[PDB]
Parts: sequence; structure tokens; C-alpha cells
Amino acid sequence: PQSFTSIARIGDYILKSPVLSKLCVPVANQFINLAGYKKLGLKFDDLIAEENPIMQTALRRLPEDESYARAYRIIRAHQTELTHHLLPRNEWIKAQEDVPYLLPYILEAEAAAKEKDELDNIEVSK
Amino acid sequence: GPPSGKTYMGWWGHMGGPKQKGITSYAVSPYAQKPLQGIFHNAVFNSFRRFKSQFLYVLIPAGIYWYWWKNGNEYNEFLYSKAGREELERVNV
Amino acid sequence: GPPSGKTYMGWWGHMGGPKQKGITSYAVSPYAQKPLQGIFHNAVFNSFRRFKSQFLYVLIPAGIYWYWWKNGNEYNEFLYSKAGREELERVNV
Amino acid sequence: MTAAEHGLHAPAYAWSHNGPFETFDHASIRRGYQVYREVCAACHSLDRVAWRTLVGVSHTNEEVRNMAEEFEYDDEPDEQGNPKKRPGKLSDYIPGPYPNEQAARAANQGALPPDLSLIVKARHGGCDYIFSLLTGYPDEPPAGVALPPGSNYNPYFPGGSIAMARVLFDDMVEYEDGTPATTSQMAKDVTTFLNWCAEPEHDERKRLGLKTVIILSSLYLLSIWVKKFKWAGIKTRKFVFNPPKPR
Amino acid sequence: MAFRKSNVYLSLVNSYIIDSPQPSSINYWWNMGSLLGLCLVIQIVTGIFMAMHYSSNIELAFSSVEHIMRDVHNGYILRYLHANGASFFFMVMFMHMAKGLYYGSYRSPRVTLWNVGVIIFILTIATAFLGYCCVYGQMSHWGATVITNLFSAIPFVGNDIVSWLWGGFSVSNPTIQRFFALHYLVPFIIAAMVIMHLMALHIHGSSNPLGITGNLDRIPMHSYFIFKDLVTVFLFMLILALFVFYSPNTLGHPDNYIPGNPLVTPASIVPEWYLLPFYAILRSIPDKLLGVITMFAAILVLLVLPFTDRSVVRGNTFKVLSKFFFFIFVFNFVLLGQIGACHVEVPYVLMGQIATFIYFAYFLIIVPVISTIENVLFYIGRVNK
Amino acid sequence: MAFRKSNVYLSLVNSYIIDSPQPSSINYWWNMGSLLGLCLVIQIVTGIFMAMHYSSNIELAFSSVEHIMRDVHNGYILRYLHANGASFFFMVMFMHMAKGLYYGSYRSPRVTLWNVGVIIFILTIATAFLGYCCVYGQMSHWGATVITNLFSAIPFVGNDIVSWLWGGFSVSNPTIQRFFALHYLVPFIIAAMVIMHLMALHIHGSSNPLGITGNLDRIPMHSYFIFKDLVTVFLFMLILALFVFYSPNTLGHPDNYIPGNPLVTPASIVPEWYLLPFYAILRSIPDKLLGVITMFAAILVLLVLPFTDRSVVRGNTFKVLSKFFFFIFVFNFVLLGQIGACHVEVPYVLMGQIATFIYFAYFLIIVPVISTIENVLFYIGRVNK
Amino acid sequence: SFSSLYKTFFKRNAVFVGTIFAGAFVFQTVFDTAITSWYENHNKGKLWKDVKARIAA
Ligand code: HEC
Ligand code: HEM
Ligand code: HEM
Ligand code: HEM
Ligand code: HEM
Repeated sequence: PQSFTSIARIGDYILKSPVLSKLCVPVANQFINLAGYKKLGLKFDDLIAEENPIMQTALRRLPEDESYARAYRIIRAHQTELTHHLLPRNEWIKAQEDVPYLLPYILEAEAAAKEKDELDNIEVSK
Repeated sequence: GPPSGKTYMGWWGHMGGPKQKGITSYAVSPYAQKPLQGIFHNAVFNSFRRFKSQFLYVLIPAGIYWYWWKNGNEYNEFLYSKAGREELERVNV
Repeated sequence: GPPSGKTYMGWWGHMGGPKQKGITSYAVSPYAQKPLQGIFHNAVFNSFRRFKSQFLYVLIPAGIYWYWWKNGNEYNEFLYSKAGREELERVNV
Repeated sequence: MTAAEHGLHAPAYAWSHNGPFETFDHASIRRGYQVYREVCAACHSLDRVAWRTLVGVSHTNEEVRNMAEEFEYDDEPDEQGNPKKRPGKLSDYIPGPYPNEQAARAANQGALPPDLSLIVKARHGGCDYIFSLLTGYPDEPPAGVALPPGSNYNPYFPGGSIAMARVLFDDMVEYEDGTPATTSQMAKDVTTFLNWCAEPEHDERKRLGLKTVIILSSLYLLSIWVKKFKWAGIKTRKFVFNPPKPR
Repeated sequence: MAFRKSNVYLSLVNSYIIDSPQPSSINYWWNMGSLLGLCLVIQIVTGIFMAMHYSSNIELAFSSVEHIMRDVHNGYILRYLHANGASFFFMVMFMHMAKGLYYGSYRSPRVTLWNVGVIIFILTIATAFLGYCCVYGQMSHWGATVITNLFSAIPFVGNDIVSWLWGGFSVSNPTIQRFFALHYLVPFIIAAMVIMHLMALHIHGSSNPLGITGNLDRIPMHSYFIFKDLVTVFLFMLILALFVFYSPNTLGHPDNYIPGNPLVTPASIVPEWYLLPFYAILRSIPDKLLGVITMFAAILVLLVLPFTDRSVVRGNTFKVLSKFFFFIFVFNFVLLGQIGACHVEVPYVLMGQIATFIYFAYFLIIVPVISTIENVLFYIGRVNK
Repeated sequence: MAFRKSNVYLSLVNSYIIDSPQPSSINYWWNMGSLLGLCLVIQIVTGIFMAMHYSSNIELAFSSVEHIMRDVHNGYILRYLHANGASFFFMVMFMHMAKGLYYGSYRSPRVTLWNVGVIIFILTIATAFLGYCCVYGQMSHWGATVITNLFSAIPFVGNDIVSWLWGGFSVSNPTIQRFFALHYLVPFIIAAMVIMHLMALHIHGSSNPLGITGNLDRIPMHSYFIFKDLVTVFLFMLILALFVFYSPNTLGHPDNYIPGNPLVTPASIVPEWYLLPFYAILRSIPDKLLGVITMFAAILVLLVLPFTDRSVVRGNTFKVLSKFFFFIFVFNFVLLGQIGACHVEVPYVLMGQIATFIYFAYFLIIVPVISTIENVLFYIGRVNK
Repeated sequence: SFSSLYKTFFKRNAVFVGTIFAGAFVFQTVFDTAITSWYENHNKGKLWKDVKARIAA
């Protein structure tokens, strides 16, 4: 429900600031390590709920190699959580491997939808 | 029949997930397997892994509310005793 | 969802009838029509046509069964009277 | 509330029917019926217990027929429409001593004696509360208790002031089997009898519980095995991913 | 095609039970819905077989239930099955709602499924209340008196609504006969709402504990989840059999075996244990109108859930703060029921008031703030800038 | 697409009521199914509102029905509405079944529809019997005695089944409370069976009075058959209002206002009028086992009719001999009811046996022979050779 | 002779479910007797037969 433009706005304000980065980024790294989605072979851009038109648009515009890789990570996480185990520590997602790949497509489709809404609700200055 | 709305689940054949190439499934017959394989190892080791990862979220708030309830129960039992009737009428009136 | 069996009725667009060609339909708006048009002509004439067409099928079994029930009822009232008790004991024993 | 207003919580005596394979001591039910008929039935009613349910628990058939004949009930009116009495049968119920609530309140200082058919289940504590109420009558109330006239002290009754006087004294009932009837022995017997009158299905219920628990535990373990067997082919899947060629 | 597919009724049975695509990764918390269906079948069958013997007059209600316990063959089995099965119905239903609350099964596709479940929760609360009043013990009369004297707080038509519910001037023979007629009627409305629950679940399928899409790896419901549900069904039968045969009056209050007397107040008017949290939410507000408004708002605050969850991923599976605050909420609900069991005394008034504030601040204050914080931390943990 | 099509539940209401394509040429005989749904809603609502006041004990059944007729505000309205609406339920049910028998609505697509209809017919007969026995008048007690003593003719376990149905040794308090629990329950099985009736109807659509295919000319059900059914809904309400407010005890036997006395035989034990043809088919056979087997076969011989109707055109619209023998069957049914109302006397026994034979020879002998002869006549009237 | 065991009891589903019902009949009788005997033997001296024998002696 929260827009990804809003998350990117707040996150870019936190990352550009020198005090807020050094204060809140290690807490976020520890939050992501404790969340433990990487222990099932998942990046975060697979965790996003894909049942909305913005996310369906982003998954349609995602290229094919990223799509097959994301599909394999989702089926691997389903088999792993079926077995009630974790992935072996050689197969965990590394921190350098957890890159936002779906985020530009999400933000682009989001900007397109917000422009569509703003043009549907204009008032021409007359 | 009439068509329903756009749903996020199809049926067997047209589920609505993405296209899949390269993911290959392997599954051997249960009649060739051992059910109850690993139940003693996963009974004491995997169970401790799951409990160790997921017990602070369940044991800090349970301890918080149980200590709050025990403290309130002891304060009530002190209030309606003979030693604490002055405090009883003070906090009651 | 799953598909169901072969039915003899579709929905709006694929009813499963024959292909239709050359059959041209004309209708008017009811707001530009007279409802209750012809009701006094149909009430005394078309209703008489329908009654002339379909009253032997409804009235000859009614005649047969009502004459049968009336004759059986009159025979029962003869039987449990004073004039027919000899026939009553004969047909009962 | 205060501890006197809650009442003293009754301790946990080791009853002969506490425990998941235990049964009522049926001789204790017999002796408890003796102490009911000789003491408790003067003021307390038993309006839910038929005579026929006593058969095969505490007395025999010819043994209950004599007690039922010793009481009297209302018959169907005679040929002239007059009211008529009748010596009782097995199908009748155990009669209470008072004809109505106002008669009971006239005879017991204005406090209605409750009907003891469900009073083991009707009070928190159960048999422990009944035993502790019957025996826990102090000869003197504690100093400072403003006691009303006609109200005895019992710390197990909620509020302390009960209107039942102490009715169990030593050797007031000559038991049939020569059991030494002290006050606590008679209290154990009536508490077993009142628990039987509360739950007369107790023995058969624990029997069927043993059957049901054995069958359902075996079915639960078999269903776990059948689940793991049906799910083994899915549980031991392996996915490999050789990434496809670009187009 | 197969006969289970081409038939009219067997296609319904097939697409809901046999061929229904369930995700591979759902766990034993997804057995709670099938357990609720089993619970409801148990309640309806045992309740019909006791309504064959129950007499709903005010003079014959308690004695007819006592006749079921004493004269009906295996009638204690039916009575204890009904009472302990209603208690287990609410145990499993609280687990079902808490599973929907944890894994986020209320969110954007399944909002109508969540609202139909909330309607079923209202109807089951009402059915438990009416059937509890059908016994006409001491707790039935005074619980009915309190919860139907609540409606005399409505300013315009309060006494009219109250004397229309009572059928008279207090809880009496009209009220007990209304309550038996409506306690018979309402579980068939619940069964219809369960069918509508199944429709709204069927259009979009179940979620899984990960929250990611289940559309990739999927498993037919027959021969896999039939036996995964059979395991918990037999476990439920085992625990219910223990609670029915060995400790049959644990969850009930012991005052109910006193015959219903309007002139004697039993010094602690307490409903059944599964109504105690909403009873504490009632008693926390020192007003009669605002108390019943707050209790109905406590039940209807579940509908603010898909609009206040500002999280972008579904379910607290990978959220530390959402895990911690969900379990603070669960044990707050337990503390609220434990408060509602108690008397209106000095620490318990403020304890129930603070716990009611926590119960409402979870849906309106905690969840948007914590989920927005988790969105921002999930972004800045892996965006390098 | 529209919200009436895209929603989960409004698509059901749309595809059953609003966009349901009916053939354009159906007549007012197709209104009786909607009228039966209206009768069922009337029966269920007036039944709940009298179950709030009725007491099922054998000392309070008749006294509580008279309490409804005297003390309950508009309770005479509810009681006469329930009773005469049950008579109207069976009138419109006989019209629905007879128009099905006439227009060939039992043939090859709609065999499932016809069989679910027969199941609904059996359940509605059973509901009417139990509800008539709930009043506990003189005809109620003795009708219960006769029709449940019928099952003591089964040679193996007849006494066991009889003393299990009675709950004792005659019709008594457990019998009447059994019958009240069942009379509350079974109409919800009728409502579920009506939903199954609507499924089997929806998969193939309605028939038309011509018997020909209706796929070519069709009309959406809303705004045409909604008001075309509203006409008969108001006409049914008008005739029911006449029979409730002006002649309320015409369709009732006057012996039901005597309280239920087990020691007095009322000199003519007769059920309600809609069960009277089956009572006549019962009494025609001079054996208790073969009599109840023949009554169950009288209800179950409609299942033979899809496989004995040997015709190649559907419906007796265009068949002369089939039309004549269909109305011979209808007036034989009326004769059978008037025979079963009568005493067991000398012309009536032979007339009832002959009418029972004509009833069974319609489905088994008359229909295959007449339809084969009409097939041959339809061939050779237009084939020139 | 596991081949003979399978071919006799588990090949035909009719013989399978027939053996299931036959075993369920024998099981009901024998197991109900065993629980009744164990319950009455555990509670020796407390049942009405023992109280009746004490009255008789
Ligand atoms: C004579 C008068 C008697 C006799 C011989 C017995 N009881 Fe008791 N009893 C009596 C009164 C007036 C009351 C009411 C007390 C009050 O409410 O103030 C009672 C009460 C009980 C109770 C209820 C206790 C409670 O409510 O917590 C029980 C369990 C009880 N009585 C039992 C009992 C037994 C087991 C007796 C003899 C074997 C017995 N009573 C004798 C009056 C009288
Ligand atoms: C939705 C499912 C149901 C629930 C949750 C439910 C709940 C309850 C509860 C809590 C009680 C009180 C039990 C006690 O303390 O004695 C009760 C009693 C009763 N219920 Fe239900 N019930 C349900 C279904 C039914 C149905 C459908 C009927 C009617 C056919 C029914 C008939 C009864 C009867 C007769 C009692 C009387 C008292 C008794 O013997 O328990 N129940 N119900
Ligand atoms: C009589 C009571 C109920 C019955 C029979 C019932 C039945 C079911 C069943 C069978 C399922 C599918 C299995 C599962 O997912 O667990 C389900 C899912 C669900 N139910 Fe219920 N339910 C009931 C009450 C409720 C309540 C009270 C709620 C909460 C408001 C609720 C919300 C849900 C949700 C959200 C799901 C989907 C969970 C998911 O798969 O992600 N239900 N229900
Ligand atoms: C399937 C629809 C139903 C039919 C055909 C039906 C039929 C009947 C009939 C014929 C009577 C006897 C009326 C008389 O002669 O006085 C009756 C009585 C009764 N029915 Fe129904 N009934 C139906 C539905 C219901 C339902 C669902 C209920 C309960 C909620 C109910 C409650 C009663 C009651 C309480 C009586 C008692 C006597 C009276 O007040 O009329 N009925 N029913
Ligand atoms: C509670 C009772 C019933 C209800 C509510 C009901 C409802 C309906 C409705 C609404 C229709 C569609 C409209 C129509 O064709 O008339 C229908 C059709 C039909 N019903 Fe019924 N019905 C009931 C009982 C029966 C019975 C007793 C039978 C006979 C065995 C039956 C057999 C049929 C048939 C054969 C059709 C198809 C008629 C056709 O389309 O030509 N129904 N029913």
C-alpha cells in the first residue's frame, strides 16, 4: 500500500544525509540480517507482494534472465520452507548479491501511474 | 458460462505465474523412499534451530505481560489484605 | 478455474445455436407503444380460440372421472341406507 | 475482594476417584446415602435423583424398593376425583423434606437449603469444598468476627457466615458394615455420595475416555506416518537451474 | 474429461477439495480452517441430537439439560461435546484469525475474504452467547441480563430495543424461547457465510508463509493436504476427547449448575471464557453507551486492517518489529481475557484500560508506523548511496 | 467489465437472476418455480417467528399453538400464514411437477434436474408431515401413530425402527420433541437442495413449451421475467391472503382443534390433503409391507419417467393422445385424493385400487406405448411411400 | 512370501476393504473386552460387584 516513490524519497533523504546514514544504515543491515530472507535463497525484490497492477507491470517489463532467476529463487524458497530447513550457508544470498533489480521498473511504472492520475484530475487554468 | 474478473490464480495449465525455463524438478517415488527418515535428527537439532531463531519474539512479550499480571495480582492481594487497608481506602477514594 | 462438460447452452455470444443469416428483427420502444392494446379483442376472441382448441383434452377426462366419482358416491349412499342393506351385507360378506 | 469474602480455598485431598483410571468407591456411596438419609435429608432435597439410578451403584433392587415404598407420592385421582396417595416405585424421584421454598425458609431461619443434586459440580472446589465445608466448623469464630444471630462460622463458605449449623458429630450414624463413623469419615462418605449424584456417568465416562484416547492416539500416530509417506515424494524434491540461453 | 470434472456437483467438490491448487509451502496453521469446518459439523450434529430432547421453557430449560445429562443414552457425550466443542471452536477460530493477522491474509486481494471472516466471527460470538443462555443456569440468566441490559444505553430507543429483545420486562420464558429459536437458526446462516468464505477464498487461492506468489510451485489438495489436514483433525479429536471425557467441566464456569434464579446475584457475573476479552473491553470504558460502542468497535476494528498495513511485503515472516508487536498483541489479548475474568478492583481497572488501549493502538497506530519503518529500513539496508 | 459480473457473489446473482437467458416463449407455467421459492421463504420466516413462541412438550404443544393464536400479537396471522402457505406450497409444487410431466422437462439433459426435484418432493412431504404432527391435535397424534406404525411391517427390524422413531412405546413427548427438532432442521436441507436444483437448472437452461431448441431466441431474465414473475407473485399473495384472512380453516381438518388424546380414536384418521393421494395408494394394497412399499414407489416412480418416455419430440404440446392421457393422469390424481379422504367402504376400495393401478400404468405402460404410437403416426403422416 | 501376501490381501481393493471391516469387527469386540477387563481389574474393591460380595459375606 505504501508507494515505492515514498520509500525511495525517505530512503534517499536518509542515505544522502551524513548523520542519518551513519546512524540508521547499520540498524537496517542488522534488521535485514535478522529478517533472514537471504537464508532461503531470496532477494528482497522477490518478497514484494506482486498482486497489484504496478507490480504486475514491473514483472511484465522485467527482462527474461532476471525473470527466470527470480522464478527459480521463489520455487527454491518454497521447497526449502516446505522441508522446514534453511539453505546451506554456501547457497545463501550474499549481501553484494541482494541488489534491487525490480526497483527501477517499479518506480518507472509508479511514475507512469501517478502521471496518469494527475492528468485524469487536471484543472485547466481558465 | 459468464466470465469472472481478473484473478491472480488460474488452474492447472494456466496458473498465472511467469514463464519458466531451466528449472528442473527431481522427485523419487515414496514407495522407494524412507518415510520417518531423519525424524530423530530433526527432532533434536532442527527443532532447536527453529526454537533458537524464533523464541525471543515469543518470550519477551509473554514475560512482559506475565510480569505485569503477576505484579498487578500481588498488588491487589496486598490491597485487600489487612496490612494495606489504608492504601486501599486511599486509592479507592 | 476448471472447465465443465459439454452443455447445450452457452452465454451471451456463444449460445451454441445454428449460424443465423437473413433473419432480420424489428422492435419498437415500449415507451412509444400502447400497452394493453387489443386486450378486449383477445379477451373475448383469442381466449375463445384457445378454449375451443384445448377443452376436449381437459374436459373429457374431467367428465369421465367426475361421473365415476358421482356414481360411486351414489352407490355408497345407496349401500349405507335402509333400502340396500341386503346388498350391503352381500357385497361386504 | 478480601480473603474472608472469597472464602478459604479448600485443599486437595486424595480422593478415591481423582485420577484418569479411577472409579467411585461404591461402598462409600452406600455409606454416604446412609448419612444422607439419616442426617442431610432433614433439610436438604434430592429432586434430580431417581430411585432406580441407585440400583447397581449402592443398593440392590429389592433394597431400593423398600425405601421407595417407605416414601409416599401423589397418585392419579380415584373414580370420585378425590386426591390419592401411593407408595412409591423405582421410577419415582427422591423426595425433599419441604413441600415448598417458603416452608424451607420457615424452617431454616430464612435461609433456603439448596438442592444437593448438583452441588459438587455447582461449587468451585467440588468434593474438596464440600468436605472442607462440612468438617471445617471451628468451635469458636476468630476474635473480631461480628456474627449475626443464627449464623455459624465456616471459613470455607464465601463470607464466613453460613446458616447451616454443624451437623456432623462423632458416631451419630451407626454404619451398616461397621465402619467407624467419625465426623471426617461421614464427610468423606457424603461427599462421595454427592459427587455420584452430580456425575452418575463418572465410571462409564472414564471407561469410554480410555477407549477413545487409545484409539485416537493410535490414529494420530498412524495419520502422521501416512502423511509423511504421501508427502515424501514432494518433501524430497530437488530443483536445479541451468540458466537458459539468451534469444 | 473425468466424471469428477464434467458432473455438476462433483465439479464443485473437485475444484474445492480434490483438484484445488494449494501452495506447496503452507504449514499446519492452514489446517485451522478445515478444523473450523469440522468443529461446525460437530456442533450442528450434536446440537440437533440434543434439541431432540431439550425443552426451552423457563421452567424446563435447566431440568431438560439435566435430563440430557442423566436420562439420554450417551447424552453427557453430546452435552460435553457441544460445550467443549464450542470452546474448541473459539480456540481454533482465534488461531485462524491470528494466522490471518500474522501472515497478512487480509491484504489487497483477500480483503473481501477477511470481511466475510469477520462476519462469521460476529455470528459465532452471537451463537455462542445464545446457546450459553439456552442452558438457563445462574451464569446464563445474569449474562443475558447484563448483555441485553447493555442495549438500554442507546438514547432514543434503548428501552424499546431491550423490551423487544427480552420479550417482556426481564430475562424470562419469552427471552429463553427466542434464544433457543435463534440459537437453532443462526448456525445455518454461519454455514451459508462459510460457503461465501470459501467462494472468496477460491477466486484467489491461499497465501503461503512467505507472502511471495504461490503461482509457481503448486500441489493438488487431494492426497497431500487431505492427509495433512487429517493429521490435525485426529489431533483435534484427541485433545477434544481428553477435554470431553477426563476433564469435562474445566472450561465451563461452575455456577451454571445452579438453577436460574432472578432474585439471587452470584457475585461474579462472568461470560464464557472466549467472550472475556470483549467483556473487558466493555468494562474498561466507564460508560454504558461508549462501552458497547467500544466492544462492537473492538470486533469491527479488524476491517481497518487492510488499509492501515502500510507494508509493501506480505506477512511478518521476514519482519522483526512486526513479529514482536504481533506477539505483544497476542499476549495483550490473553491479558485482556484474564482481566475480564476478574473483579472490578483497583489495579485491574487501569490494567484493563491500558490493555484496551493497546488492543486498539495495534490496528491504528502500531501497524502503520512499524510497517512504514520496515519499508524504509528494507530500502536503505540494500540501497547503496 | 461490470461490477455485477466481476464480483464474487454478484456474478452468481447476475448469472442466476439478472442475465440468466431464458427462452422468449415460456409461459406463466414457468412462474411456479419462483413461486415455490416464495412459498419456502414464507414458510421459513413464519416458522421461525412461531418457533420463538412454540413449546414442543406433549403437555404444551397444543397449548402453545393456542398461545400463538391468542396471546401473540398477530400470531394468528403467522399461524394461518404457515398452515395455508404449506397448502399453497404443495399446490404450486403439484403444478411445477405437472408442468414438468407435461412439457417433457425430465428428458435427456435435465435428468439430474428431475431427480433433484424428486428428492425435494420427498423432503417437503416429510417436512409437512412432521410439522403437522407438531401441532399435536387429534389428527396429528393419530396420523403420527398410523404413519409411524407403518414401519412395523418390515419383518427384520420393524419393531426396532418403530421404537427408535417413537422414542418410546407410543407417540409421546420424545416423539413430538423429535419431530420439532426435525421440522426445524429439514427445511434447511430443502434450501440446500433448492440450490442444487438451481445448479442442475443452470447448466442447461430452461425448457420452452414448444419442446424445440431455445438457443436461438433468448431474453435476459431481469426486466422481463422479473416482472412476469411479479405478476404471479402478487396473484399468489392475493389468493393466499384470501385463504388466510377470510377462510383460514377451510384447508384444515376440524379435528385438529381437539387436544391430542391417545385413548380416543377420532373415527376417521386422515392426514393433510396434499398427502391424501399417497394415503390412498397406501390403503389400496391389503398388506402393511407392500402398502408402504407401494407408497414409496408412488413417490419414486417419477424416476422411471425419463427412460419410459419413448418419444422423439419433447413435451405433449403437439401430441394428441399424450395430452388426453396426461389429463387422465391429473384427474386420476384428484380422484385418488378424494378416495383417500373417504372411509374404507365398498365402492371406494375398488375405486382406489383401480385408480392406483391407473397411476402406476401411466408411467410404466401408457407412456411408452402412446409415445411409440405417436412416433409411428408422426412418421407416416408425412412420409409418402 | 511377500509376493503372496500382497497378491492375496492388497491387490484387490474389495478384499482389502473387506479385511479392513473384518478386522474392525474383531478389533471392536476384543479391544472393548480388554479395556473393560483392565478397568474393572484396576478398580478392584471399588465396584458394585465387590461391594455386593462384601454385603453377601
Ligand atoms: C438442617 C436445618 C440442615 C441439615 C441437617 C443440613 N443442612 Fe446443609 N444447609 C442448611 C441451610 C439452612 C443452608 C444454607 C446456608 C446459607 O446459604 O447460609 C445449608 C447449606 C448447604 C450447602 C451450601 C454451601 C454453600 O452454599 O456454599 C451444602 C453443600 C450443604 N448444606 C450440605 C449438607 C450436607 C452434605 C448435609 C448432611 C450430610 C447437610 N447439609 C445437612 C441446613 C441443613
Ligand atoms: C455454531 C455452532 C454452535 C455453537 C458455537 C454453539 C454453542 C453453544 C454453547 C456454548 C452452548 C452452551 C453449552 C453449555 O454450556 O451447556 C450451546 C448449547 C446448546 N446448543 Fe448450541 N451451538 C452451536 C450449534 C447448535 C445448533 C445448530 C443447535 C440446534 C440444533 C444447538 C443446540 C444447542 C442446545 C439445545 C443447547 C442447550 C444446552 C445444552 O444441552 O448444551 N447448538 N450451544
Ligand atoms: C466458521 C468459521 C470459519 C471457517 C469454516 C473458515 C474456513 C476457512 C477455510 C477452510 C479456509 C482455507 C484453509 C485456510 O487457509 O486455513 C479459510 C481461509 C481463511 N479464512 Fe477462514 N474460516 C472461518 C472463520 C474465519 C475467520 C473468523 C476469519 C478471520 C476474520 C477468517 C479468515 C480467513 C482467511 C484470511 C483465510 C485465508 C488464509 C490464507 O489462506 O491465506 N476465517 N477459512
Ligand atoms: C419446508 C417448509 C415448511 C413446511 C412445508 C411446513 C409445514 C408445516 C405444517 C403443515 C404445519 C402445520 C400447520 C398447522 O396445521 O397448524 C407446520 C407447523 C409448524 N411449523 Fe412448519 N413448515 C415449514 C417450515 C418451517 C420451519 C423452517 C419452521 C421452524 C423454524 C417451522 C415451524 C413450525 C412450527 C413451530 C409449527 C407448529 C404449529 C404452528 O404454529 O403452526 N416450519 N409446518
Ligand atoms: C422447493 C421446491 C422447488 C423449487 C424452489 C424449485 C425451483 C425451480 C425453479 C426456480 C425452476 C426454474 C423455473 C421453472 O422452470 O419453472 C425450476 C425448474 C424445474 N424444476 Fe423445480 N423447484 C422445486 C421443486 C421441484 C420439484 C418437486 C420438481 C419435480 C420433480 C422440480 C422439477 C423441476 C424441473 C423439471 C424444472 C425444469 C423445468 C423446465 O425448465 O422446463 N422442481 N425449479
